[PDB]
Amino acid sequence: DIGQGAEIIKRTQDITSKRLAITQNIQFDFVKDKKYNKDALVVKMQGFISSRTTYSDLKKYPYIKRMIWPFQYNISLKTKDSNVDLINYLPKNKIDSADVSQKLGYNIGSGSFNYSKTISYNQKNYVTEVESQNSKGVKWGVKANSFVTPNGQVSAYDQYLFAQDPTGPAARDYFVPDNQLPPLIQSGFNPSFITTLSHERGKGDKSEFEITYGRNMDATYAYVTRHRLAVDRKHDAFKNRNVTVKYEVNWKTHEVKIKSITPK
Amino acid sequence: DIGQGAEIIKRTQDITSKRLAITQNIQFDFVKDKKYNKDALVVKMQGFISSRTTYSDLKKYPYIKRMIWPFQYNISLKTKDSNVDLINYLPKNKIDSADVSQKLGYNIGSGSFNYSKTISYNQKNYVTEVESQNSKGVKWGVKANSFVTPNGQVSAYDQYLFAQDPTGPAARDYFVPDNQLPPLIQSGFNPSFITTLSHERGKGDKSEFEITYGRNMDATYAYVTRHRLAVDRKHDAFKNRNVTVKYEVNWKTHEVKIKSITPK
Amino acid sequence: DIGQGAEIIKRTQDITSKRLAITQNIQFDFVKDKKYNKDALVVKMQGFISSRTTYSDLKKYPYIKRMIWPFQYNISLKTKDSNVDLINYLPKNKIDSADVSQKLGYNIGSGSFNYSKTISYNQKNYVTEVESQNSKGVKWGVKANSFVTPNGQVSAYDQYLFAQDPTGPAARDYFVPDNQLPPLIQSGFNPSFITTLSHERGKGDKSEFEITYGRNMDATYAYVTRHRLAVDRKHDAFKNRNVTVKYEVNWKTHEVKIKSITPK
Amino acid sequence: VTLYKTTATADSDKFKISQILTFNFIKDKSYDKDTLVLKATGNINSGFVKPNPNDYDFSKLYWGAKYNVSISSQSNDSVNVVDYAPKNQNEEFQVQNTLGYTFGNTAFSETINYKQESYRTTLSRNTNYKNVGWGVEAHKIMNNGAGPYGRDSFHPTYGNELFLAGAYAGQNFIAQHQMPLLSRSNFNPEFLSVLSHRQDGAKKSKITVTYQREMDLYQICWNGFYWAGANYKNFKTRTFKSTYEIDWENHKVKLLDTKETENNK
Amino acid sequence: VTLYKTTATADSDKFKISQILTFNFIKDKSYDKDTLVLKATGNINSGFVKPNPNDYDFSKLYWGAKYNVSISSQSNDSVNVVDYAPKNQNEEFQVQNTLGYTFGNTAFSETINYKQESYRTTLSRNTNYKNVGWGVEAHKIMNNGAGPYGRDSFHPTYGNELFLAGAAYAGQNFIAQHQMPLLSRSNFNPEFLSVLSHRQDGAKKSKITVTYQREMDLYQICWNGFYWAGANYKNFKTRTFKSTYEIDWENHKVKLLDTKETENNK
Amino acid sequence: VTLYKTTATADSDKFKISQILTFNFIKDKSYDKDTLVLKATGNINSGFVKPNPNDYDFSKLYWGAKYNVSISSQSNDSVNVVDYAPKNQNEEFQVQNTLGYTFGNTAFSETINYKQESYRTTLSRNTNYKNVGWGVEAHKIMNNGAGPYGRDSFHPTYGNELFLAGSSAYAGQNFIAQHQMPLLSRSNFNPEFLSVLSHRQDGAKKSKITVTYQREMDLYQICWNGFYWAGANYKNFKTRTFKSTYEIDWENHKVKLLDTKETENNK
Amino acid sequence: VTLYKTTATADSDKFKISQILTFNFIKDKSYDKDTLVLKATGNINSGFVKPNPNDYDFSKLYWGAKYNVSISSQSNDSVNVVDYAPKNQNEEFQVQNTLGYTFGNTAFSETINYKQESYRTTLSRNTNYKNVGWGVEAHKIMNNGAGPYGRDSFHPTYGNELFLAGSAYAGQNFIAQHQMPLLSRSNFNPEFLSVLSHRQDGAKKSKITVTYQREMDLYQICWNGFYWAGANYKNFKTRTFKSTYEIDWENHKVKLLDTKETENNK
Repeated sequence: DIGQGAEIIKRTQDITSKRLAITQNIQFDFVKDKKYNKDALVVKMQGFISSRTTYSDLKKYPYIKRMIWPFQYNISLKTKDSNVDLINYLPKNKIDSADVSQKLGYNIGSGSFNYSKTISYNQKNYVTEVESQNSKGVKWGVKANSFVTPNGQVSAYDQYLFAQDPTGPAARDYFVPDNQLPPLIQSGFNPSFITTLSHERGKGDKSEFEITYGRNMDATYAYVTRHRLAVDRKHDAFKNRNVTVKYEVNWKTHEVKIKSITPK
Repeated sequence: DIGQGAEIIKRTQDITSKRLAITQNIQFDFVKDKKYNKDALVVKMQGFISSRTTYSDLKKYPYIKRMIWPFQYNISLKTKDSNVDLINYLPKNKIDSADVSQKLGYNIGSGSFNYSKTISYNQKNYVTEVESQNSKGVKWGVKANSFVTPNGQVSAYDQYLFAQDPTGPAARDYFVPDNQLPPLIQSGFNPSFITTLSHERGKGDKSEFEITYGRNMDATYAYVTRHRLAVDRKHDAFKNRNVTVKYEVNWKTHEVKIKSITPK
Repeated sequence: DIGQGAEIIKRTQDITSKRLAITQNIQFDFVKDKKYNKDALVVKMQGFISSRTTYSDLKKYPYIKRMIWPFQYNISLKTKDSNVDLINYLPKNKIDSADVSQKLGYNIGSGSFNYSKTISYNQKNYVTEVESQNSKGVKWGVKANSFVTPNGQVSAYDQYLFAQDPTGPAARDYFVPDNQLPPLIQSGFNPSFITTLSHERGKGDKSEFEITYGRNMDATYAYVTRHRLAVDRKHDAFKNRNVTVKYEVNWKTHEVKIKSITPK
Repeated sequence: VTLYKTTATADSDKFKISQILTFNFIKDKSYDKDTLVLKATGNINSGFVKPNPNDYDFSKLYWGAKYNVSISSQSNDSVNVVDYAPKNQNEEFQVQNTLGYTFGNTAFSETINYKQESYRTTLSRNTNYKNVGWGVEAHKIMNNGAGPYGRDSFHPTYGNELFLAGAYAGQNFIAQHQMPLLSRSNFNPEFLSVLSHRQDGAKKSKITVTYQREMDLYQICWNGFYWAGANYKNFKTRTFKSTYEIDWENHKVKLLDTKETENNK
Repeated sequence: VTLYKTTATADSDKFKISQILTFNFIKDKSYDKDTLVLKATGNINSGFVKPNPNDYDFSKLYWGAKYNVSISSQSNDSVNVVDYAPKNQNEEFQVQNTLGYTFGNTAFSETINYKQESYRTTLSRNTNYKNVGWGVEAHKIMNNGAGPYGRDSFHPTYGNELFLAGAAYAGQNFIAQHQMPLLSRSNFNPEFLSVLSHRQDGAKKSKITVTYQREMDLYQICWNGFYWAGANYKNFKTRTFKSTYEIDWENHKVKLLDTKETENNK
Repeated sequence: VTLYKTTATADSDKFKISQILTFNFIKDKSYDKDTLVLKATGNINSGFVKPNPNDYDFSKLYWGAKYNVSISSQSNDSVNVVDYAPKNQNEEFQVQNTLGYTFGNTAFSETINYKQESYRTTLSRNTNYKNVGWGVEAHKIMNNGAGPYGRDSFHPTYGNELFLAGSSAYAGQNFIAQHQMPLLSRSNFNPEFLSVLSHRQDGAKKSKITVTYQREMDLYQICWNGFYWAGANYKNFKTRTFKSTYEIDWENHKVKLLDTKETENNK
Repeated sequence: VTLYKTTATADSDKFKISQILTFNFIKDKSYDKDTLVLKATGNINSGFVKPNPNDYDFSKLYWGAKYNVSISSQSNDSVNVVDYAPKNQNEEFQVQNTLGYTFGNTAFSETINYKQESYRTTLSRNTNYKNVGWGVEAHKIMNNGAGPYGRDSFHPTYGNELFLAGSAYAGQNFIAQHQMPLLSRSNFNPEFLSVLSHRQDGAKKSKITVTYQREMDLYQICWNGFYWAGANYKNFKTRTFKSTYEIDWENHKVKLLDTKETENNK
């Protein structure tokens, strides 16, 4: 119910993977809760994962135009220290809810009967799902869901997505312009995730955290034949394009060091 | 993110240009913020700019009736002191926003198809636009935008605006009554503008501010011929009908004097 | 802006006119506002004015049925003390406001054009109007306005109001039942009015207030002839059925006495 | 300002009527009189009587159609009733006038929006400087989609269709659950009154609290062609009168008198 | 910061006009001038005149069509009017554009949503550094469902249909009195605010001029044999109540000095 | 916790671009580094160019189609960009599915509700641990009821109808009215961006920050083929960039303008 | 009032089930007993099993159709479960009855407005003074516009259309995985609260039993030559993780003592 709010010691660490265009902005709040049994730490995970959305000509078949785009963003925190527990994390999965309106009616002028039903719900471009978690870590996947277009909403799992009648000879000309692409595709993703962790006292001072950011890219292919447009879709074209960073934490000295990063 | 609110010394100055029917109500809040590097001043700009809306017969052609009315109100603050910076100002330009509701449907009694789209936005009589600004000053233009009438909204750039079938022989009779004129035309404008300014210390005590209020008048001409009404419109008929007032500021003694006013 | 709230001395007086069925519940708050020039008094006027709605047979013509009912409630406060000013009072008259929604449309299946306008406003059974006021007093009239019925709203100034096809031989049977009568007619009126008054110091200690409560009764007549219902209406049948009470106020001793009441 | 609290209760197990009285004595230095805030709650049964299902040609039921409460001080005491709640409402409603035109017609409409309650509370006319009283009366009662009806609804042929369903007479009433709660179950009053007492007055005063129910007789009969109904108001009346002794000096209250009165027409 | 309050009143029983003036003197150490907050309330009758029901061919009534209030300081004093309320509103309204297609048909529409008031308050053009004034003018007046109308409504045949009931006796062919706007037939209860500044090296006493005024319009109708027609004549009668108050900036007192009741008739 | 404020300004009167920088130096005892909150405001003209009304067969205008702002630290300093605003929005919209039956008929429909803005703000891809940047790009532009349009709208016959009005007139008079254009396309952009930077205490007493305001101007043109008017938009045909370098004194909590660079690209 | 906090965790990596237990020990002087607030969170995988796309005539999948959590004290201890959240909801909905007449025509209608959730949380019937338990059960599941469906939906010909899509391979004629409810295919993240009381003259240490469980349903479809039909078999597989924790009411500590991973398969 009440746990846990008192004196804090904050530390920050920031780092970028040039190779992958991914930036981790990590904040470490050491929690000295005088009502609590153990050591506590709040890890706030922010940063930027570029969309790395690209448009190109196939090397073997330059007449075919390819758009590569992030279908999923990957976020995870793990540890190996047996003295460390994951005791809280946000976001969590929740049960979807919806509004329903249902109507029956009759007319007599003659006899007539009518029925209608309306479901009302809220939509996100990208849905954040907890894909796994246990006392030693948690992994989220932020998945493309539904997108707004003229003539209605469209599913991220529709294959003709983003394809268009070419407005030119270039690859980009084969796909919808930026003003029809959402921020997480046109630009990238700004992660905000939190984890609260405990540490057993008198059994060691240091622990190591593996924080991972990344993308799963889908690929949409388009080319012209017979005055009809050919569009095809390869899902999970490039999975787990991720960067992993190892942070070392000293629960006694309140010290945080970046131990490693792959890839650079 | 915030700055800067603490101890204040206030001074006021009020002045009118009989010639032009424009009144400046200026309030000067000298700010002593003990957390700040420099001297600071908040200038609160209020007052009254009469509409000076007039109805007349042309001297050369008394059978033609003219309505002169304010299309724009002009507000500006400038300074020449190299030691003075403009570090804040309100209002600022903003991105317009709108609500969209879009619907698709089908019927089978037979086959039928329907689509509808609704854009929903907020309108002002007059729009306030930052027309220019730099570290030494800022100038706003408050422009006639859109007006409410029977049978819908009308644009300020429509030429038949305000013209009507004459209800009499006088000039006024050729134009809509006061109850169809908005407050900024029927009466005038009540400016509310703010600027926060800094001052470098140890490089001089006095600075001079040029505050300008005024109007750009449009002219709508109407006359009767052949039992048909002839209406014409001159945009920017009388531009920059403005009064400029010079205030001198002493940042050390907290003294404010009126240096000049044109026209009187 | 700020005036006027600080230390209070309260006194109460309650009284009823058996003759007229009217009760005044009056509270006197002497205000010792150390920021104010003069003596101040807040008179809070509450109580109960019975509707005295009655149903009867005419003495000279028992076949005619009469319903007498309160069309207006009368409230007023006056004084003669030259040292006393009325400096505030509630309620005041206000400008009515309404919401307007106006629509234009076209169709082409062919040419068709449509227009609609909707005015939206709030209604009360009884409207409270300031009928007169000056530095020595104020008089309100609470007037019957509009009533909810089956098939829509009806005006208090409609003559066929409250009349119905007789459900019996009695007078009451000729008029709508209690459940179609609003509280101010079925039961009566619960006045809530406030007045703030000042008093000049060193020019006398005592002042006298005349508070008046009452009714203006309208009369609705109904009778049956030739299987058609005859209904007629006499407006202001019995005006100013009022009770006046004189209260004496001592601004020095904070004493309030009941001087008189008419009728008992 | 100083506050003293207390309570007092009075039951009529016979009539199923109960008075819960909650008292706040206030001593205010800026006031020349003693103040008493009195909240009156408890229970007043509707006295609803199930109809006999065996009744054939004519059948009847009683239902709680009005509830009356009153609080009084005595003519000879220094205690006046200065304030109370609820007070009579000047009812408000919302209007929408729409005018529309088409050419290539001329339709208009008006809509009103208002609240509808089965039972309505108004002040008693006998209210005066030493007595305040309220009446909770059956107001707008719906059969199914049919209605609203009241105690005096009258259809020229079918009479009062208040509880008429459409067989046996006693089985041609609407379902009991379909009736208003306050017509078949219990009324739970919640009334507030403020009384003032002169400090040079009696150390003790007497207050009279009255709870009452008016039971209406609703009956229906078969004429050979239709079922018709009729409502008779206040055919039965049950009244519970309590007199309480107020000790303004020690801030106590004590039940002194009880009177259970049964009127039957 | 220190605050001093006081009040002053002025009546015109003849014109049924009353001025209630509420004063807050403010002494602020962070300020080099004395501040006075002045709230101006009271009463201004509409001056409504019931029509004679016996009038047959042509009949007339007067109604309160505009109310004017002003607060002034004198040219020779150190007192300027620095702030006030209400100020002119830059009015806003809401728009809905709808486009619809069916397959064949093609509908489109636009809707505007706005407030409508019977009387509108705007600033006086003579407003300046020593004077602020407001005009409350008859604005959007509805007959029944008919309207809105104003002082200058003009239908080519029926003229100004403002208070015309049905186009009987002329004086009985006006709309019901209760159907008229409250401010046209009853009383205007002003509520205006002004802030004035006073130089401390100025006079110990100043003079303030408060003016309440009513413009009464003459509304008449006549029978031509075929229809009833109407006309409105603006400010046919004017009733003006001017008061002068002496302000003691030193002792924070106010005293009524002058009264002027002026009757203009066309 | 202790807070120190200051300001710094930089003007490009030629480009009509101005940088207002507002600084909060924060010293937090529960923190091992120095914190700097940097709010970046000011002005960036659209650089809008009125068309010549006399142009007959083909006419052109320039409009401000994108605004770019960036804040940077240097590779060799201990100053990292730890936080900023605004961040990318994962956009939300509301759905209503309706199914209806009558007896015979069978109707169904779906409605979506969402916000529409003329200019959209997204992050710069070059954003990293020492640099944050935003792009405000022309997004959803309405002609009248027609649209929405953007920089890359293409109708197979009428081309880009972004600012095309209709009419049988001069080309330079067949654009829409200036007032009908988006504010940020014809007037001034007033940026409002926030950044948080952290500084190692064992680092340099002084650091350097690079703030860049930029405008991308698009060339919109129309031409008459004898049958219709057609239009085309050319992106970033002109680019105006204002780069400022500020010296930060983490010790005395001062800021000082050091460099200015006004750069003009024209295609 | 004095508060002491602590935590305890328990994992079943095999079943992909995790218990996070958050503890608030309360000592209240106005109370004769020790209070313990226990929040039970963590993870319970659905155990969803992708169907084989190669299956031709008949195919099957498993999905998480119910989640069960319970918290218990032992019969022989002085520890009772006095309060908890969530409790069962007495559900509410809104009604609109409309009656309309035109003159001839006579329309009437009724509309109901209510909330719809894919999974519903209700209390366990075995709840008693020493045990509280919740069941999160698949409730209202929509295919596309089709539905809502549940574990026991039955169409006379097409059977249970819960996850049936539509001439293809059987294992390819299921709806897309993403189209399924999150809790049917992903992870359940419980969030349950309970309050327990402990007699002070009781044991210094007590034992609490926390159980997380999943009921996996077998959904299958088959081709009869004319249509595709489906069927759902409840709790065909059950995975249950039982943990026993030792509570030290004296020192406000908690220690995991027992773990039991149990697999039931039909």
